[PDB]
Amino acid sequence: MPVDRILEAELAVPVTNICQAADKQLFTLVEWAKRIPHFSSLPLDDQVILLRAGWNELLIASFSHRSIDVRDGILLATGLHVHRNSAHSAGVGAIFDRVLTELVSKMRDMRMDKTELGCLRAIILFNPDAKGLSNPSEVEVLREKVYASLETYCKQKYPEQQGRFAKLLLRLPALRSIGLKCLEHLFFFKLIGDTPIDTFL
Amino acid sequence: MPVDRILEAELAVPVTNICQAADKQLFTLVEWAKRIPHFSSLPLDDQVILLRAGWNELLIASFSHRSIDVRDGILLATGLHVHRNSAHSAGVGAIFDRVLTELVSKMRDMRMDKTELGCLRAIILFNPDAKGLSNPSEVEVLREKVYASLETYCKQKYPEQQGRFAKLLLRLPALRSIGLKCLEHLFFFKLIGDTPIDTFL
Amino acid sequence: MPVDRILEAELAVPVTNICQAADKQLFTLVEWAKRIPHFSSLPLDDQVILLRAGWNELLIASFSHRSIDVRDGILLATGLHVHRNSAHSAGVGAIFDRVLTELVSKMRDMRMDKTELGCLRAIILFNPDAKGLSNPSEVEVLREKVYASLETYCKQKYPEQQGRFAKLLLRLPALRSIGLKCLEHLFFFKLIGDTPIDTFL
Amino acid sequence: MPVDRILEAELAVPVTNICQAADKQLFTLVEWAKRIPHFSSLPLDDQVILLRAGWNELLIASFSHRSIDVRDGILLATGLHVHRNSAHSAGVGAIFDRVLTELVSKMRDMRMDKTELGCLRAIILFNPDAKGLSNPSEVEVLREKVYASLETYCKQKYPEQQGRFAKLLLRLPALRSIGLKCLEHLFFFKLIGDTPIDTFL
Amino acid sequence: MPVDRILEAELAVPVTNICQAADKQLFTLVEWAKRIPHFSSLPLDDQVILLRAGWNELLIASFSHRSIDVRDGILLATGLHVHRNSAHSAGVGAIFDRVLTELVSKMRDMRMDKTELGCLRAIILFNPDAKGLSNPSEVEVLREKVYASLETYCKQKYPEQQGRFAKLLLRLPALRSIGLKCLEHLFFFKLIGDTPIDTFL
Amino acid sequence: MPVDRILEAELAVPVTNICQAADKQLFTLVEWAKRIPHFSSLPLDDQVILLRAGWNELLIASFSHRSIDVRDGILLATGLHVHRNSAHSAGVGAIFDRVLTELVSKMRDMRMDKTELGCLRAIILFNPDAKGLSNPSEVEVLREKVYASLETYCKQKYPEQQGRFAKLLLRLPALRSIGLKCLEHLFFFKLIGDTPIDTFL
Amino acid sequence: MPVDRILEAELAVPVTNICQAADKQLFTLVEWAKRIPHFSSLPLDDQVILLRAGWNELLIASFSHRSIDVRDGILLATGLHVHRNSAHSAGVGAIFDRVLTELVSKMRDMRMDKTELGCLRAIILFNPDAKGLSNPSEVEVLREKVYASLETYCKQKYPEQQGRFAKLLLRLPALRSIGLKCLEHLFFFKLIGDTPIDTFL
Amino acid sequence: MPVDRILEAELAVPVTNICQAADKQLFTLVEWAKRIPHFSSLPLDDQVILLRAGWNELLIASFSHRSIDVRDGILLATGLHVHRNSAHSAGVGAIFDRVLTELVSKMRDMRMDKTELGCLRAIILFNPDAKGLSNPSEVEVLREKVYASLETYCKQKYPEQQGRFAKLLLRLPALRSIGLKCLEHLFFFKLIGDTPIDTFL
Ligand SMILES: Cc1cc2c(cc1C1(c3ccc(C(=O)O)cn3)CC1)C(C)(C)CCC2(C)C
Ligand SMILES: Cc1cc2c(cc1C1(c3ccc(C(=O)O)cn3)CC1)C(C)(C)CCC2(C)C
Ligand SMILES: Cc1cc2c(cc1C1(c3ccc(C(=O)O)cn3)CC1)C(C)(C)CCC2(C)C
Ligand SMILES: Cc1cc2c(cc1C1(c3ccc(C(=O)O)cn3)CC1)C(C)(C)CCC2(C)C
Ligand SMILES: Cc1cc2c(cc1C1(c3ccc(C(=O)O)cn3)CC1)C(C)(C)CCC2(C)C
Ligand SMILES: Cc1cc2c(cc1C1(c3ccc(C(=O)O)cn3)CC1)C(C)(C)CCC2(C)C
Ligand SMILES: Cc1cc2c(cc1C1(c3ccc(C(=O)O)cn3)CC1)C(C)(C)CCC2(C)C
Ligand SMILES: Cc1cc2c(cc1C1(c3ccc(C(=O)O)cn3)CC1)C(C)(C)CCC2(C)C
Ligand SMILES: [Cl-]
Ligand SMILES: [Cl-]
Ligand SMILES: [Cl-]
Ligand SMILES: [Cl-]
Ligand code: NI
Ligand code: NI
Ligand code: NI
Ligand code: NI
Ligand code: NI
Ligand code: NI
Ligand code: NI
Ligand code: NI
Repeated sequence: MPVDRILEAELAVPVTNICQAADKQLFTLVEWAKRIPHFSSLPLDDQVILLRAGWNELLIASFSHRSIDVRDGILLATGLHVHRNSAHSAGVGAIFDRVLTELVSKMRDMRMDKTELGCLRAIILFNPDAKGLSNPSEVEVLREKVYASLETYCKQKYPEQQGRFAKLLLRLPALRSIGLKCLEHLFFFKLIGDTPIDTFL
Repeated sequence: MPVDRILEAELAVPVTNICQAADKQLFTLVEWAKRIPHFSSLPLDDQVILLRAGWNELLIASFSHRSIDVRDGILLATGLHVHRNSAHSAGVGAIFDRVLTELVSKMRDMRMDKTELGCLRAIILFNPDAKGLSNPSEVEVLREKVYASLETYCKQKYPEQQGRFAKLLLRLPALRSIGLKCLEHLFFFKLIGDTPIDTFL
Repeated sequence: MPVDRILEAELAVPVTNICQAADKQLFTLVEWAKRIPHFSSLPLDDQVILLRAGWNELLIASFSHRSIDVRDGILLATGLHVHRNSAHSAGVGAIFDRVLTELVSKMRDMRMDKTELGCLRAIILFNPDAKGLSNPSEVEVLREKVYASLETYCKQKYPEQQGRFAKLLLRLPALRSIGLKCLEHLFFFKLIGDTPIDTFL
Repeated sequence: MPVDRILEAELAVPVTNICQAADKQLFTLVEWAKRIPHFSSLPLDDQVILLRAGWNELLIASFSHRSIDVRDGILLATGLHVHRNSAHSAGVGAIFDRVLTELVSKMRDMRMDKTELGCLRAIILFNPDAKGLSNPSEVEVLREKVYASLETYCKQKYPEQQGRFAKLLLRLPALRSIGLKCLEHLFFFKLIGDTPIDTFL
Repeated sequence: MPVDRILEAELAVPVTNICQAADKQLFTLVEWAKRIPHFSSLPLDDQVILLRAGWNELLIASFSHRSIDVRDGILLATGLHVHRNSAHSAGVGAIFDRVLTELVSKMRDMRMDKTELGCLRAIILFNPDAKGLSNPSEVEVLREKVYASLETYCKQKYPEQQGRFAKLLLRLPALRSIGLKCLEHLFFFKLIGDTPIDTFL
Repeated sequence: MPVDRILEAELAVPVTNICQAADKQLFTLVEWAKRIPHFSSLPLDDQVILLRAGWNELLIASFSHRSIDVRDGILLATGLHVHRNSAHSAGVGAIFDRVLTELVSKMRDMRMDKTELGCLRAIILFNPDAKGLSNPSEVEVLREKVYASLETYCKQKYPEQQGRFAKLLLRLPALRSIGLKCLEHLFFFKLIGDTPIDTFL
Repeated sequence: MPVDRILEAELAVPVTNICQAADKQLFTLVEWAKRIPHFSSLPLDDQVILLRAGWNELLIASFSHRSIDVRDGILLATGLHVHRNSAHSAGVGAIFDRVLTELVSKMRDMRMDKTELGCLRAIILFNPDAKGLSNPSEVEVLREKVYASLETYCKQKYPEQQGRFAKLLLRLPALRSIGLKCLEHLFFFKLIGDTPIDTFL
Repeated sequence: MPVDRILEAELAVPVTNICQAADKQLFTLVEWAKRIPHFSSLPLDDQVILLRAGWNELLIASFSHRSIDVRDGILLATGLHVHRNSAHSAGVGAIFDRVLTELVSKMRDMRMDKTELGCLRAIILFNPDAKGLSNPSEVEVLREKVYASLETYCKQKYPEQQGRFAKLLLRLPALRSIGLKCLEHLFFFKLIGDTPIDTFL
């Protein structure tokens, strides 16, 4: 798990606008995955499963980081902005605030670099809890390798900050909850979309 | 639009089982699209849009054809079978019958070849009605090229059958309706999945 | 299956206003059907079935064509207009746009004539996928006759445009989807009509 | 408004089976209406409106009468039977009992003839309460003519039975309520039809 | 069934306001019933059943008649008025219009007297279709007596108007439908009452 | 407030069966109320209001007491029984158990007499919290008179039991909750009654 | 069961604001309970059960009393106010009025002291109807002790008012109903909270 | 922030059974919190907020660990067992499997000790993402202290296992998701509880 090969993979890459943005990102997510050290060696079936389970947390981590320099807002993969106001107006205010508060702003205060982001992603990607994996222990092994390199990296680049490694990992539960919330809102809009119901709201 | 280029793209590639099957197929759908003659030259944004709008009709056409030699059933991209009985038992009986009646059996009686399938796919892929396309006329142009080559092909290989070209095109509306129905059932199961409600049925 | 006999059948003939319009059209739909070449020879039971399955696509095609010269709007069978604005205000904006974009405007650019419209209708009428038909192959035969005459007609009147026949057929899937959408909205309004709920919206 | 001409109009003509039955009957309802004395002279718009408002009461009166000689059941316009048992099993037990109790059996005890049935129908057809009629007073006039001839007829053929005329009219409110109930069940089945929900039931 | 004893019984007697009004009327409905000729002789159980089945049609007939001299409105048993405007604003516009159009205005044009009203009431009261009556034939007999006296009365007081009797009876189906509608709205308001839901609307 | 006047008023008087039972009881509830000391002197409007707010608690108290000698069951005002088993089978098990546990059995252990029951009733009847009362303090005054006589009575007949008066009053909150629950179940059954949904359970 | 020990337990201690207020109060509710005379001696299991069943009535009684000197409003345990206006604006108007009318204002007119409040609380706490109590009679015994001391206290401090004891107890049913209502609204807000639905309202 | 004091706090302490179990645990949760090093020094308001946000994850971690020696099941705080079978039968199968798979079994394979459990708990308790905290940075500081001691402890007791610390933290996202799922099921059961709906299930 050379952390360098991971950083390389990263570099290698309102509701209507946000969903199209997510789309653009999904269009090349398999490409990104294929760049992570041993992902390609996992059974093809284990690969789809890992991606199916982590796609939105992954994306939520990507756009969050990319938005570190946006004034109370998010920077879509599409180039457009979405600010706290539009989000509230669109009915996705509460979760949008979680994004800024729990992910964006906190990734900004730590000055979380790409290498670190990629790792967190790589980690969420190698999720042993993914249902139906052929060999879970295998997957487990690949993630402990990632956070091993990751902890090392953090010790090298940020020796003054000894608790950064943990601190980084502690952003994963926030990505977990936000993600579940994301999918819930996604259902809703998908359910009321293009029906007179939507015109209402 | 060389029809051979298309055929090459094709060759290049119960509810829980069916969804995992669809997943496996989505994992490489972009790859398939990238093999169609001029798809890659369309703006990236127009590419995601075309795929978002045609993914399930596309997949429904693929598994339908692949199932031509299955006794009252479907042959998943996963290798497993799903027969009319399991489908009814799973609550997806009515649409499952549409698949066999309107797509599978009719693709079987015509002895619809891969070249022809790929074209129909290529056609659904180049859908000018896709919302948000930058250059729609451009997309329109690419599909009329596909069905031009397609009609030619049909004239060459099946001269005795002069109405086959139309006959082929007339399977598209069935894919349209079945597809919409598919997504509806997909919502439902996605909606009650992993909830005590699912235990109920 | 002379195309002339079909053209003669054609010639032979906001939500509250739209529904009353649809009504006026249903009042004589059987008459129109009875004018199509061999429709009357099909078992009576097969006749009701064909009409039950195609009534709204049929009507949607009729009013769409009739609206070719309306500024961003639809020309009801009642003489009244309904413009993009009223539709959005009424909550049927999204589908109304599909009508104008996918049907009206595209029928207008092609300068789709009555003879061609009638055929498309005749074709949707002879739908072999109609559930419960006694003799499906019989119905299949009648539609391939229609599109045979239709392709011929298109070759005669528009020799310069060799792809027009296909192009015409490719409007059927749009009528399929729009139609299903239509029925869905119809349920909704039928469900909240004359109830305090409708007042609230 | 001769009762004879009415009688002539009449003579002139489980849930899946019942609905197809209703369909068969709708296929020629306009024909039946066109045979009633002055219906054809009413504005075309007033004609559609009258049929839209009375179609199911009308049909419910037709099949009820037709079922006078059926053992605890209904005789569909399709020839098939539906017995109290199938109806209960299908979830339409309560209203089905109203049909037999309030309409069928009571039409059977009175030995209600076709002439009388036709009139009741003609009466429901000329409904001044129909929303949107151009000239309601005109419609009102046509119905009082019908029940005028009807009362006369009843005095002629059944002199010993002086209260029969009223007795007949008093079956109209039962047709009204049953009809509204019918449409409600119709929504429900149309709403859960061909969806996994249906399979559950 | 002396019609006089009936008239005697009659003489003997916005949503929040309307319901309290209905209440006031229910408080003495048994009293009114007890005044109808043979009602008291029917088994006590048959009496509750008749009242349970006819209470709202009865009341709807009472307030409708009482409102004959109100400008586009209803005169509650409470003395207060409710005009077409408040009703629409309250979400009960559609049914409120049926009341005025189908009942009030039509009772006004005929100059329907109390004696006639009472009879219609007495008639709805003696409803043989009431579920669970011990002796229905008995009830049937009492209603044919009422409309016998009623027809006689109409012949005496209004000899020039020979069709008035029928005309009167023909208002019963309108009371039937309006009544069912009434109960439906009643459920709704009872369902959303005193919940933040109501504050909304 | 003579307690004897009250006792005199009292003496003066599965889901389908239970509701018909409640009906029988409502048929004469006004009569019972009119027998309570000063109820008749309250404005008529205040009378309907008190009855509207207390009808089910009142009835629930009546049938509960009447059921003191029933083996795990309730004795309807109709003479029929309903036992813990039928209730559970009917879906009203939980509340039915509250009736037996909180009301019946506890009224049985205390050997709660009619005089005491009537009072509790009289008390619930004179409810100052009833919304819309003209003179609330007046109503308040009448209930404190009732429980004054009540406490006296309890001191006279049961001198050994000094806490019985309180104990009696402490059964009112149980009648309050059970009552609200009752109305809720009543909505539900009223909501799915006579619909295929009811056939379902 | 000295009333003094209870008074000492008491002394010992817009929707978003109200819920946080309730929270603050729950944070120390067990502490309060542990201060009531024999509560701690009851099986631990019986203790949780009593608190689970009475927590909101208890809290509702606490904040109501604490609000005796607030102009048409409530004084949260948080120090903040919530006035009749904010409540209506928040959709909790109806129940909020019940609080002021049935609890606050009435506790204010009686000049209900802390000792008396505590008792009422202690009483609701020792609720024998609590489902699953191991020894119910035990609990029953503890509440009759409370209202025994309470009645005594009321006789001592307020000899001129002999009906005060009853009067106090008669506030319990109002706390029962208001409480059930409270929980219902609580579900609703908990159900639509942080969802686009809450935004819309 | 000595891990010892944490360990000491820990030591210091089917759906109907599970909820009563959760209850028993809530009854003393504040006590447990008060034992964590600096929790008591945080503003009282910050204390309630932290507990409100972490109560179920906390409990879910407690019962999970406690269940390490249960054959395919959970060991309630009540002493009772709940096995995979009862859970599925109760409709909570899917989440129950997540508990065993993601928490129980994985806590069992690592041989996760109490000291480590307590820490994870202490960590979830000091959640800076808790909405409405007065001083979040303060809370953040307390959690980094906990995982600092925790990492140290893990290095001391398990020197051969260098990745255990991370491995432990990586169980937090699973607790997050499971927790959200838990609350969702909790709503559902609370919503259909004690209603005929419950009896159906
Ligand atoms: C689709 C989607 C929808 C939403 C969100 C996130 C996404 C995701 C995503 C990921 C990446 C990008 C991008 O890079 O531009 C855009 N979107 C899919 C996770 C949040 C959380 C903002 C709440 C608002 C809604 C509308 C519910
Ligand atoms: C996901 C999906 C779900 C369903 C269907 C089709 C798919 C699709 C798909 C595509 C490809 C493959 C494959 O290659 O095996 C399998 N499935 C996505 C279109 C049908 C229509 C069978 C109805 C039953 C349900 C369960 C609703
Ligand atoms: C009833 C109906 C309702 C609607 C539509 C079409 C019809 C149909 C129809 C048929 C014929 C005519 C006419 O001749 O004027 C008009 N309408 C029945 C198909 C569209 C698609 C406009 C979406 C808006 C809604 C309100 C959902
Ligand atoms: C469509 C329809 C559906 C239903 C009914 C009646 C009809 C109607 C009808 C009319 C005519 C014929 C016939 O001639 O055979 C049959 N049915 C339309 C009125 C009843 C009342 C039986 C309740 C059961 C359901 C399933 C709800
Ligand atoms: C309760 C009730 C509610 C409603 C109506 C009628 C009544 C009834 C009634 C009868 C008599 C009186 C009176 O004499 O004042 C008042 N109300 C019960 C029939 C109509 C139809 C106006 C629709 C509006 C709503 C609010 C649905
Ligand atoms: C109508 C009603 C329905 C129900 C109940 C009580 C009544 C009431 C009542 C009053 C009196 C009598 C009688 O005298 O026999 C019978 N019932 C109206 C209060 C309980 C609580 C048993 C729950 C079961 C359901 C079906 C929900
Ligand atoms: C949570 C809660 C919500 C609500 C209420 C009461 C509470 C409770 C409570 C307890 C204590 C305190 C306090 O000390 O300030 C405040 N509130 C929990 C009972 C009322 C009745 C005001 C209706 C409005 C809603 C929003 C439904
Ligand atoms: C209340 C609750 C309900 C449920 C669960 C967990 C709890 C919680 C809990 C905590 C502690 C204990 C105990 O110590 O025995 C038991 N349960 C509250 C988290 C799971 C996850 C099993 C899903 C099944 C349902 C029924 C939805
Ligand atoms: Cl911007
Ligand atoms: Cl048969
Ligand atoms: Cl006025
Ligand atoms: Cl066990
Ligand atoms: Ni910006
Ligand atoms: Ni097979
Ligand atoms: Ni115009
Ligand atoms: Ni038969
Ligand atoms: Ni007025
Ligand atoms: Ni018995
Ligand atoms: Ni204030
Ligand atoms: Ni066990």
